[PDB]
Amino acid sequence: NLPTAQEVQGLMARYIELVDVGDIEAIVQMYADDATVEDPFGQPPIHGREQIAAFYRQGLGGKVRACLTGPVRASHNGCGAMPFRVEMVANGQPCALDVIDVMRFDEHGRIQTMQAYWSEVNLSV
Amino acid sequence: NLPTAQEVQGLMARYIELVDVGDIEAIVQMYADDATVEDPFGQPPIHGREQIAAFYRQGLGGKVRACLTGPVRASHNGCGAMPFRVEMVANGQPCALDVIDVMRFDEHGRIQTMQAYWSEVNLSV
Ligand SMILES: C[C@]12CCc3c(ccc4cc(O)ccc34)[C@@H]1CCC2=O
Ligand SMILES: C[C@]12CCc3c(ccc4cc(O)ccc34)[C@@H]1CCC2=O
Repeated sequence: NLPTAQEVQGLMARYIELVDVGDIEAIVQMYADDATVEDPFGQPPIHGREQIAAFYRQGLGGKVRACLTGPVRASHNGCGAMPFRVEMVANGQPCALDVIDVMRFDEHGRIQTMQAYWSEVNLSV
Repeated sequence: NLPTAQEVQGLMARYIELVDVGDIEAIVQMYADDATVEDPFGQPPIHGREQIAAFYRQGLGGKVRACLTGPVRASHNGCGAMPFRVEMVANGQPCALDVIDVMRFDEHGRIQTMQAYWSEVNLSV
């Protein structure tokens, strides 16, 4: 909760930068050591930087680009939400996915929890 | 959870239509009889259609316009999130607010919970 609303926007916007360039290790470092990731929201949670790193590597190493599609909405309790689009190549087929992540940051300015909202109704070829 | 992902997008997009025209009674009817609203997220929850109606009337009757700024992100468990902008007139001063609502729908296709993410860093004159 330590991050102010402006710090949240900055942090979350940097995250999207990292996913865009694919700096997996830099992304894992933004998360708390024991953070949880629910992506897509509804699935079972992923816990810990090791698992998170595996998750991101499995999804980024290949091909994948991402960018904010609107400003970052931030609350005053270290929480935030942002809209963005991901463009990837699915086994030859060019694809895009519109997503919204809700993140809760801890007192050290690290991501404690992340939830990504999307399903195939958000996929587009 | 009854609503499919496509039904979620439709429902949430209709909600924004209702806020745009200001049909308060129609908006209250989209919510479950005992739904809770947290707006801005972080504040104490509002419970029940009576309180919800008061909330919406206090905020809409005046002046206020709203519209989706991106597609609706929907999961498969009756949950959804959408980005939108609200344009209002603050005591003479024209203003806009970028928001993201996360909604959970119940088995009857009604909104059980709504959380709006935003703060003054999202306000713009
Ligand atoms: C893995 C993936 C690329 C990146 C990505 C996806 C879904 C949600 C995400 C949420 C994030 O916060 C960062 C990256 C992704 C896609 C699912 C299908 C795909 O190719
Ligand atoms: C009340 C309000 C107009 C409508 C509105 C606001 C904030 C969050 C919202 C979330 C909604 O899902 C629907 C409408 C609003 C503004 C706060 C300042 C203002 O003028």
